Amino acid sequence: YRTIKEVVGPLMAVEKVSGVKYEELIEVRMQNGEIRRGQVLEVQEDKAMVQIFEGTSGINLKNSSVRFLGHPLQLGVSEDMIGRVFDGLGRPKDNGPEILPEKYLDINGEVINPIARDYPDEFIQTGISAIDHLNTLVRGQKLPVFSGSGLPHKELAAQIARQATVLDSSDDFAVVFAAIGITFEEAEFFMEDFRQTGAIDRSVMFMNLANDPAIERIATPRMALTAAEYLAYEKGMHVLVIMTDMTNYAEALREISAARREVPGRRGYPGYLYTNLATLFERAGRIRGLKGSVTQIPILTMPEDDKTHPIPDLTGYITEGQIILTRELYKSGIQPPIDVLPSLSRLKDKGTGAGKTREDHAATMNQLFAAYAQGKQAKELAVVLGESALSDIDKIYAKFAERFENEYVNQGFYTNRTITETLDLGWELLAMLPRTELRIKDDLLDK
Amino acid sequence: EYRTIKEVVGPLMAVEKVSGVKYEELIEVRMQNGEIRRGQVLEVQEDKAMVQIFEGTSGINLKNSSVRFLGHPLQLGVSEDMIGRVFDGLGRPKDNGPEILPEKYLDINGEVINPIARDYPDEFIQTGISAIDHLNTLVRGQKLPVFSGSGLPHKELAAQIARQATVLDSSDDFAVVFAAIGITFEEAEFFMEDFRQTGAIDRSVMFMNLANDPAIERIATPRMALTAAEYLAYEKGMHVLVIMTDMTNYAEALREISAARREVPGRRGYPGYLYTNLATLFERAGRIRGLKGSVTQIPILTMPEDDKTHPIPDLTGYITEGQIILTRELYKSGIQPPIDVLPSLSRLKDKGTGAGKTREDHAATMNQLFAAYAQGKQAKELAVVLGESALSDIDKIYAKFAERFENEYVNQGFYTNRTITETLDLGWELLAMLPRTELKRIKDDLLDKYL
Amino acid sequence: QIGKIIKVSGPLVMAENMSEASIQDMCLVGDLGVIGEIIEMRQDVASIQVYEETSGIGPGEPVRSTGEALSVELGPGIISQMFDGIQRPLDTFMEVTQSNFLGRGVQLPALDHEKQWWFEATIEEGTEVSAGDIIGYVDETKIIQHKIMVPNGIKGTVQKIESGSFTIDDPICVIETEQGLKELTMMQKWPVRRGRPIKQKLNPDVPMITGQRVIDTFFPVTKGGAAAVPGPFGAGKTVVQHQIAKWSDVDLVVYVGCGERGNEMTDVVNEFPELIDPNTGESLMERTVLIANTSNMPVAAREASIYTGITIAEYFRDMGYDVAIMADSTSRWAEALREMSGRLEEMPGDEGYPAYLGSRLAEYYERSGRVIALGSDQREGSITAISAVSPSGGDISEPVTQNTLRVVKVFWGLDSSLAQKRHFPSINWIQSYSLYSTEVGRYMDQILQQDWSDMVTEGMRILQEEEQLNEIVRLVGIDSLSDNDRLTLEVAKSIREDYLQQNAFDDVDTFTSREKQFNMLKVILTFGKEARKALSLGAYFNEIMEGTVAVRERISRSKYIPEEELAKISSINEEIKETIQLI
Repeated sequence: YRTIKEVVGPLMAVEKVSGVKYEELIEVRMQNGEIRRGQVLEVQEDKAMVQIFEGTSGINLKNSSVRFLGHPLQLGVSEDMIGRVFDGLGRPKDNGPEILPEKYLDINGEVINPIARDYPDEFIQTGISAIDHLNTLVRGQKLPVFSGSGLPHKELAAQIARQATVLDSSDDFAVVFAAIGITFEEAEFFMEDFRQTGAIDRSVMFMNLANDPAIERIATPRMALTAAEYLAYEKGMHVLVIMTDMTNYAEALREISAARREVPGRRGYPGYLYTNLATLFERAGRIRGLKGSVTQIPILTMPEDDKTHPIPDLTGYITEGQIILTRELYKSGIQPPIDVLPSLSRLKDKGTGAGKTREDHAATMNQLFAAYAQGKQAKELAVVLGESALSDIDKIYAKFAERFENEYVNQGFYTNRTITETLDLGWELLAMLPRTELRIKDDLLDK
Repeated sequence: EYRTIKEVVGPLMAVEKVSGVKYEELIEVRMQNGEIRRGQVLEVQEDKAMVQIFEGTSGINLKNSSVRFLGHPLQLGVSEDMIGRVFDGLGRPKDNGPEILPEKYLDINGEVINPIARDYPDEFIQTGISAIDHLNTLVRGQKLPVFSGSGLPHKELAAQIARQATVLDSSDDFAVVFAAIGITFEEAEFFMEDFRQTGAIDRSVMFMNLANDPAIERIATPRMALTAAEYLAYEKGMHVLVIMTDMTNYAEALREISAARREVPGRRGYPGYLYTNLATLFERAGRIRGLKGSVTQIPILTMPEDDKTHPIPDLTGYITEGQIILTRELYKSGIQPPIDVLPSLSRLKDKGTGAGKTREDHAATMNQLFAAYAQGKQAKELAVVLGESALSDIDKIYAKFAERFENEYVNQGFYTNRTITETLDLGWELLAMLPRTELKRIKDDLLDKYL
Repeated sequence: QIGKIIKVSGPLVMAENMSEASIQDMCLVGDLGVIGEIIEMRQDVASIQVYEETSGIGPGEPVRSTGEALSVELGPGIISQMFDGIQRPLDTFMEVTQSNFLGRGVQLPALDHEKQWWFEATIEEGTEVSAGDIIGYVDETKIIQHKIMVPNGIKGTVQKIESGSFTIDDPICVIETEQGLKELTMMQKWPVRRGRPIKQKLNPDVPMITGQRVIDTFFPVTKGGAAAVPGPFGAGKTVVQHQIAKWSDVDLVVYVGCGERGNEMTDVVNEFPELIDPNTGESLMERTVLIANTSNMPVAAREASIYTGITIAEYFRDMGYDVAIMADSTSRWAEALREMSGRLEEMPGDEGYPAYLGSRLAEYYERSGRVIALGSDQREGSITAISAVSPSGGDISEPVTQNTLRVVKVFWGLDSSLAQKRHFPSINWIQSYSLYSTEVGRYMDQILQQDWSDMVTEGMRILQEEEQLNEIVRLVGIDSLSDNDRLTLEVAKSIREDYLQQNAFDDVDTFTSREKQFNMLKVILTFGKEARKALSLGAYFNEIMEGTVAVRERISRSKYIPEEELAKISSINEEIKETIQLI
């Protein structure tokens, strides 16, 4: 079609088209011969609005032309994807083979029938005491990390990816890792860690940087999840999906939304943000009759550390708990800087116990939690009283709380803790406290 | 002359079927009743023209009116003969004095000084007020603002710096440009009398815009003044001091036009371009390679609720080279002017100090009387309810220092002119409190000067 | 093709009959012929963002495309110049216009096309060359070699070539390509909105030797890394950007004054020709490029300066140099994006700023970093982005700072009560951070065979202890405070007033050598640690402080130590082990 009529920002108006579909992909043949890809945002009567990924510079309208491709964003799937790196459209970034796909799938996916899902059952050893014990990740769960700019979620993410294993007989997790709008530095950290550890031979990477077009940013998670469902639900694999940084996904959303001239809802973000988010995070779980599964760990920075911000708020309504990193902990050299009190896993119950973990999991977990709560309270009240409100019976909680943070939670981003070691440490810690602190007959069994 | 007014919407008019109209051109409406009103072209398109009428459009009948496009923007008629004359916000004669046949007409926006051609602010200006001349020095070409509040004596101080400002050569090549922005007739007349009473009028050019004049003419006032300042500095070689009050009034006007034009509000109600706008004023101050004479700026603003971070003082601060702060804790007592030296800054103090500009002793005694006062202001602040009243032989002469520091030295009265010598002279006998050893530094290259 | 103005509405101008042109094409607007860029096109009608004031222009006047996007000339006679936003050199401006004022419509080549330069050829005839290959060099300065590279988009062999004296317009090389013969000059143009291509980005792992104690020690930036400097007015940013600019072990400085004060730009061309690098012994200007778009200059050209700067920085990066780029202030650039977006009637984002703000900042900070430049030689280069930010009310929660801080790893926060209370440089040792600390740790401790990171950790830990004891003095009082904790304050006192504090207008405290830094901190670190050992042996805190006053505050003047030979403060350590055997 030689009919470009308007170019406004990164948007194009194309006239006298027909057969054109919403979200359909297009190619621009520019007057110099250059080709740019784009996507239909709007389509009315015989005209169509397109956005161009690589922006709109250099174009002479009169002498360009658009081709309509007859299919939206798709992923060319195949098992050969394991061990590879792509950009946020699925194009190779590792100078390896051109992958001959099995088929091309719409990256929007399809919604899982609510009565088709299976309850998540099996405990995932992340090897991080604070999650494994106090906020257990379970296979098929959606459990995100809420962090802030500057905070080492990056490190936490790589660690979960290296260490995550099930206690079963397999197979190993396949990791699908989606980087979304991150700096080259962030991304280069991930890709070297994965190469270093050999975690790549087990992974599929989708890398999309900050200087990448905001639409591609938007596509990135949908690409990764399409890959993950394919590996899981067609190839019977257990897939662990890690995504950073969802805040970036959101920022990209406002950008396109502004461009489509939409009208923002709560706190500047789109009305449809919720549906969008759920649309991502519900692509997860076990399915009846199917061997494979998808477990999500979305990662996101909380704007101005604000819990009520739409991004963390809506994510919380959709996911089954969350893991929080605080600045108070990070600055105090604690790694991983997980605050347990606001952290939660909703599916932990059936995931743990005897034959999952050990007979004492729940018990220590509640006690450690309650004890830590009292210790923070002792330290907080050391502002006014300073000392002497805890002469004997309450001294210990302050000390406890300190060491709980220093030994138990702070474990190092390269330290892999078996659930045995985690639980053991927790008792070796609870021992500080006098037995009048209630454990059961088993207070004398694990002592 | 076009009898083709299409549309009138509030102060705004649409004229169509026109040709040759340019953005920001002046216009005149000739109303059906013979009345003439000036305006300007806000937008131009095809054969249409969108204009704002300064005095508004009340009373206008579209069909029987007509528009004249004058073929120029807002201009000032300039001449040496401005000195000793009084004008309104648009440079129309206000004092009923002689007819002005001007040399050339100049666009009040002026032109940006090439950064390369610009000369660094330099050389001292004698104000007559210690706390500025000795501690936050006014260099030639400086933009040094005065922040204030309502009911504070910023007005009283303004006209003083008009009388008592001069260079160490002669006051014949020194001229004041006074701009009042959005002030009461009574405040206006306060400035009329003090200038006419002290004769300092015949070195000044005055631009008087009142609270009840139209907003657009408030906006035009500082650019009128600065056009005259740039003229007399760079075309006539004078050192020009420009006093503008109140910049808070300027900002409200700007905000009133913004909302009238239906523009999007920025921070705290005010236009997103408040910064840039102010910048186009405050940056007119300076010196230039080769050419003699300068333009110095002293804008006065009242801080709303005395909030430092308010868009007005905030953006002033990011543009101007320092600030003179007036506090109410000092104004409670007779302290005049009440200038708290702690947040007061002159980022270009050194460039107006030293041997041959002021004195061999200036620089050192400034940071001496400053560093010691920091400990005193706190000592006197330390109440008998904390407490307490048991500060040692260190702070029975440090708090006695900060107490005598205001009442006598800074508190100099609104009519006392202190020649730079007098001020420096009072610094010695005033610092004759402690013994020599408590004063650092430095010693042996001095150690007296003086002494 | 003659265009024709159909609408002038502020910096925005609309022209019919513009169909032969392209989006982003620069064009000459009106009878004045003012600089403008096409940003939209609807049919034959171009929307133009004008980089000069449009006052006095109106419908019917002509508009001509240049058929070229916003570009810079890249070649010799760039180093040491002062350009404006669109790369007009300001001194030639003065001369051609016989004026001290920015007049509209003026058209200038950025570089002196008449100057004879000496071309020393370096590649022999018959070599296969492609983008980024050096064919010869020019001694542009005393120190800097202007290395002449094949432009991007050229491929083939060197037909003819010789050393000689030429202008930048004279063809110095002939290449037979795939199309045919193409002759190159010492000059190439590049569109500023497009990052110059590279082989690949590298992880920036080598520390900047700024010499500014606080920065190098606690908040280091790597070569290729990026720092932010946000703060209020009167923070001192300016008297700090200078320090970075003068001392960093880089090869070139690009110092971009985006929309700040005019006077400050003069101060630079005054003080930089006087700032002599010892050893090299030639002025700082000899290694600096200035771009100035002052606060009262056209708003639309604010975004022009930012891109002009960084594109120039990319050029020298490509020659295998380390460059530092100073953008000041980046708030005024975002402010210019806010203004255009309003005029274009776009959907606003936070605080009115456009929804593509973050992207913009991201696109900019990612053009910085450490690379392997193009060319067979596979040489390596870097750009180090230092940006001043000027948030409203000094409040950092603002959108420009927040979007910057999610793409940069270094934050040098300027407080008000530091500058106001004479603590230079005004840097928030609590709030600030460098996510490079860890990696720089590995680098130093290994370069010194020392435990310097362990020292760094211990110092920061002491400043973070002092922080909560100060909010505890605000209670019962200093009088009732324990021995070991009284010591914690007087070690922090030392760090604040001695280490962190630095004078820019001093003959020796303006810069601190890497090893001079190492000794000072150790001189602090043994003091604190050994005075601790006196407390746990039964000597009261008071006894120690009165016990050493002169020799303890010989460390107070130890920031003023020069360097006749290298060894200077290599003395106080075995001298503290003296009073620990005495007191």
